[PDB]
Amino acid sequence: IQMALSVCEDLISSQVYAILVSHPPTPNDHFTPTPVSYTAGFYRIPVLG
Amino acid sequence: SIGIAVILVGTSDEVAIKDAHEKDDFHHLSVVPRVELVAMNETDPKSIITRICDLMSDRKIQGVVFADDTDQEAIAQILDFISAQTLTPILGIHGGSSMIMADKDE
Repeated sequence: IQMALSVCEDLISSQVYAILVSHPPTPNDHFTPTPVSYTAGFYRIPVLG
Repeated sequence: SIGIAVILVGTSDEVAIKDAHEKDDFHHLSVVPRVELVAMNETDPKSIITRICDLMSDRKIQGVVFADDTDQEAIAQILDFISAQTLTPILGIHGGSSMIMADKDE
């Protein structure tokens, strides 16, 4: 939940044209890029995993 | 009693909407709906996330009803994400929140 707050209040404002997805500490987890690709996909910002 | 909050963005009259707020003849069962009228310009995701997740801290509510009068093409998708991350049901009523979507999270 804090990902959307942290990503768009600290990263998109710094004039970023490409964002790289992190890696989950536990491989069986899933929600590493699912908050990143939602908020960053609003403004048609390319995201690389 | 579970508080129900309604949020609308655009040009509207607060008194006209609030006239029918306490008008549900629900005397059959003691629902006691504490309807709260909330008006804020929250088109951007930042305003939504800083308001939706702060409402529970102030007022104990387990239900949110959202309305809008804008032609946004992706407001429904970004608003649906809060439902996936929580267990509080939310209903899209008016505007872009009522636009169609392909699928929802389980």
